[PDB]
Amino acid sequence: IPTNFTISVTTEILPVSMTKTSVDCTMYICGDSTECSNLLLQYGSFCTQLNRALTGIAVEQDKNTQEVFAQVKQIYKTPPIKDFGGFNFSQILPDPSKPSKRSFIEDLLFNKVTLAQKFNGLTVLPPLLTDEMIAQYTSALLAGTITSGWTFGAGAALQIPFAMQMAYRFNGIGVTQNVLYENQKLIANQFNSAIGKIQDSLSSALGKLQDVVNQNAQALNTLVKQLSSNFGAISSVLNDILSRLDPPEAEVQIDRLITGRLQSLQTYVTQQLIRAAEIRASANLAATKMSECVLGQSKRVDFCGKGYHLMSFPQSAPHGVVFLHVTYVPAQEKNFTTAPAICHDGKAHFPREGVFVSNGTHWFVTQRNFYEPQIITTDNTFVSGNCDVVIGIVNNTVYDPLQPELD
Amino acid sequence: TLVKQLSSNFGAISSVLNDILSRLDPPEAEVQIDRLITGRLQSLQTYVTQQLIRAAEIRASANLAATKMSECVLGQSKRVDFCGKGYHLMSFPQSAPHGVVFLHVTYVPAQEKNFTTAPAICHDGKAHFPREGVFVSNGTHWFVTQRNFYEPQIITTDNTFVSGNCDVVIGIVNNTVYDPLQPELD
Amino acid sequence: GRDIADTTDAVRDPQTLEILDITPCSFGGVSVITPGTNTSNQVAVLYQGVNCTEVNVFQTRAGCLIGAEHVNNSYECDIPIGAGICASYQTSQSIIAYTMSLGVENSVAYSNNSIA
Ligand SMILES: *[C@@H]1O[C@H](CO)[C@@H](O[C@@H]2O[C@H](CO)[C@@H](O)[C@H](O)[C@H]2NC(C)=O)[C@H](O)[C@H]1NC(C)=O
Ligand SMILES: *[C@@H]1O[C@H](CO)[C@@H](O[C@@H]2O[C@H](CO)[C@@H](O)[C@H](O)[C@H]2NC(C)=O)[C@H](O)[C@H]1NC(C)=O
Ligand SMILES: *[C@@H]1O[C@H](CO)[C@@H](O[C@@H]2O[C@H](CO)[C@@H](O)[C@H](O)[C@H]2NC(C)=O)[C@H](O)[C@H]1NC(C)=O
Ligand SMILES: *[C@@H]1O[C@H](CO)[C@@H](O)[C@H](O)[C@H]1NC(C)=O
Ligand SMILES: *[C@@H]1O[C@H](CO)[C@@H](O)[C@H](O)[C@H]1NC(C)=O
Ligand SMILES: *[C@@H]1O[C@H](CO)[C@@H](O)[C@H](O)[C@H]1NC(C)=O
Ligand SMILES: *[C@@H]1O[C@H](CO)[C@@H](O)[C@H](O)[C@H]1NC(C)=O
Ligand SMILES: *[C@@H]1O[C@H](CO)[C@@H](O)[C@H](O)[C@H]1NC(C)=O
Ligand SMILES: *[C@@H]1O[C@H](CO)[C@@H](O)[C@H](O)[C@H]1NC(C)=O
Ligand SMILES: *[C@@H]1O[C@H](CO)[C@@H](O)[C@H](O)[C@H]1NC(C)=O
Ligand SMILES: *[C@@H]1O[C@H](CO)[C@@H](O)[C@H](O)[C@H]1NC(C)=O
Ligand SMILES: *[C@@H]1O[C@H](CO)[C@@H](O)[C@H](O)[C@H]1NC(C)=O
Repeated sequence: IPTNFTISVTTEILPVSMTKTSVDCTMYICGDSTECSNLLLQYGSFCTQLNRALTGIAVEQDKNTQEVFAQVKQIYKTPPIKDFGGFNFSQILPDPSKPSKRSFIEDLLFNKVTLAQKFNGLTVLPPLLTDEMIAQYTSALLAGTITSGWTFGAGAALQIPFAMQMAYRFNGIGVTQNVLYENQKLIANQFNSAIGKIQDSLSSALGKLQDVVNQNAQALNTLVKQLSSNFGAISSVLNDILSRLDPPEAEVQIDRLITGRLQSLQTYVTQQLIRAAEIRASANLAATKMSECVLGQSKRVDFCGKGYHLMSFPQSAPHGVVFLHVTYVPAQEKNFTTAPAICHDGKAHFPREGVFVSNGTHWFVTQRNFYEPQIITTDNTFVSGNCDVVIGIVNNTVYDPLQPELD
Repeated sequence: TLVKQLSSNFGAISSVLNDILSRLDPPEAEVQIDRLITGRLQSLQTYVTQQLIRAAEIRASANLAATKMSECVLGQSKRVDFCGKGYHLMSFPQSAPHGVVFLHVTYVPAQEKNFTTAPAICHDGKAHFPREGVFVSNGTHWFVTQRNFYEPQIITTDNTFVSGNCDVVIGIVNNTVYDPLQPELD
Repeated sequence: GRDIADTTDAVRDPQTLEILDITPCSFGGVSVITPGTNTSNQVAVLYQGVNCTEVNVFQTRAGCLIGAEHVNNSYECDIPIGAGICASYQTSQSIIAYTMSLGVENSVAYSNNSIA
């Protein structure tokens, strides 16, 4: 049986969306020329499909963020008073002094990630939601969680002190509420220390988002570099061929260049769709994780951080989202002799809620996740059956507190 | 798009294959046929790849629908915001052309009132905690009630359990506990 | 003279023996906003990346938007322009461009001895 506990804080990194890219078929393939455009026209439509695919990808990229973050009906604002039962929500809540409405951890996150081609017909669209709105959304979620609990998600937000909210979470995971109220200072100090450790470790990781950015950067660079290959033509510059050869000869040279560039563009588009599918799956997982761990408690194991889950707070990262799970893990232990049932007068006495333990001389009944021995009484136990059916049963007595009263 | 792609020269002299067959000697028409072969093969490959990519997403959506059908319909789920917004009660399925439509019945509260609370009440120097509710006071008296509906009830020794003494509790107030056994004793 | 993309961008004059630069002319995509063809025939062209100094006028981070007025207020998004701007038709009617509104803001009276 554990006799203590430690509060742990973890982090998880989940990419949400990527860059919205636009590519022009005609300017890339041919450019300023008109003979090349006329030749390309004979290929039916190998531009409309590419434009449609890229526009669909961009719309999906916007939808991922809209689904992940826009989960709150009203933008709550934290009250000025900071009497959160001893807890320190100052490295997470926004600081208006900074030019942006971000917080310390968010600022460390954006400073950690570091993010010509436009002349070739490759352009990058801007995100639909600028980072200020995302910061406002996350601040609203934090304020709702802190000042209301999980009630704000279900309906209208309901105020409640933070101490009783933490007591509700404790009672949810299987530890009676008196444990929190008796050990409030220790838990507050442990949580503050965990937040401090997270902040210190982050300053001095973010591999997922960096790799997501690097993949697109390398893909665009490869697409740009593919424009220099001859593909079997005499020269890789269309103007050079046009000014140096007759149209009847220049046509057959331009055909090979057109085929090569069209093939490269097809490859790039296919890779982009394959990557966007995976990003969509990750964004859906992130939305589910937010809606489950943040807006309420979770009974799923290992879903929201290792250990038993208490509460979580979201943070915003460039092209991603960060969760700070707060968990409850057991601590220093002790051996204990145990027994299934207690035999009193030919009647078994199963424990109503808890276990039967004994250090070697006296028997006690106590909860599973914390150690607080109590005397066996009629309120802790219920009788059922005889003393022969149970495989292992230990003789002892039961207090029955009614007898002293009648004296 | 796949059908309309059949009406392009692709570099040959004509689009329909019959004209190529009739107008030219096959030893010269072989290259003209080869151009159309290449173009149409490329178009078919593009269409097939797009279809596979779309089928993956439809499969994922169908798996999600199956999970929601198995969890919301065949039982009650405690996953927040999964089986509809609000607390979840029960769901019914309906059919649709190439899809499924759910009807989530949800329980949502309204018309809230505010109150004053205390973490615990101590009567004779020992702190009492609520077993399953929360202590609320309307201004003169203290009652214990469940945390999702307002049904005040007089605080007794059956709504509370003692734990230690009322000095460690950061917030504590004074009150009395009914102790129903004593009046019946007399 | 070349660059990372390896395209001729700097040249030396064969006559005067001086250094020049090469830069392709400005270009970008064109996007049109329409409130539908059942209420009006009005539109509002949006140039993707061209600065408004080049070829009503409302310079945005997303690009130049002409044909639509700009207002102080903030309503729910109707047309996803980009960079936190959304246009709409309802203002005797004209297109307007504004900033997104996240939603109504409320503050809950949180005190250490108060419940709801
Ligand atoms: C449970 O563990 C905590 C540590 O988190 C113990 O609290 C520390 O106790 C030592 C010894 O008295 C003090 O020096 C520390 O200041 C305490 N706090 C911390 C944060 O270390 C606590 O004593 C343990 N429980 C029991 C019953 O001993
Ligand atoms: C097992 O725990 C019980 C707790 O009740 C211990 O009982 C105590 O024993 C000492 C020594 O005889 C008495 O002075 C105390 O009054 C007893 N009660 C309490 C609450 O301390 C018992 O000693 C423990 N077993 C062993 C082997 O130490
Ligand atoms: C809080 O609720 C109690 C419920 O008992 C109210 O007390 C009752 O008030 C009415 C009207 O004055 C009396 O007729 C009853 O006899 C009272 N019950 C008692 C004293 O047990 C109390 O007034 C309420 N507080 C308010 C409304 O401020
Ligand atoms: C919270 O911690 C910061 C430093 O981490 C400190 O400056 C601030 O005073 C603390 N707040 C409270 C209420 O103790
Ligand atoms: C419990 O008993 C086992 C068996 O001897 C021992 O290995 C273990 O260390 C004991 N627990 C503690 C906390 O000492
Ligand atoms: C319990 O007591 C009964 C009667 O006193 C006896 O028959 C039985 O063997 C006892 N069991 C143990 C484990 O002492
Ligand atoms: C909270 O309750 C007090 C009385 O207990 C009342 O004066 C105040 O107006 C209430 N605040 C609300 C309902 O926002
Ligand atoms: C609640 O805060 C007030 C300050 O507004 C303080 O006087 C009071 O002691 C606090 N009570 C508890 C139980 O925290
Ligand atoms: C009422 O509560 C106060 C708070 O400490 C305490 O000092 C006082 O003794 C309590 N009343 C009685 C009758 O004990
Ligand atoms: C145009 O759209 C509006 C929007 O509902 C509709 O009321 C109207 O009937 C439509 N007109 C035609 C000719 O379809
Ligand atoms: C457009 O050109 C003007 C004039 O130089 C400049 O002040 C402005 O910043 C430019 N627009 C952008 C978005 O940089
Ligand atoms: C916003 O308000 C300011 C202050 O009067 C005004 O100067 C500006 O023109 C307004 N923006 C509009 C009307 O788009």
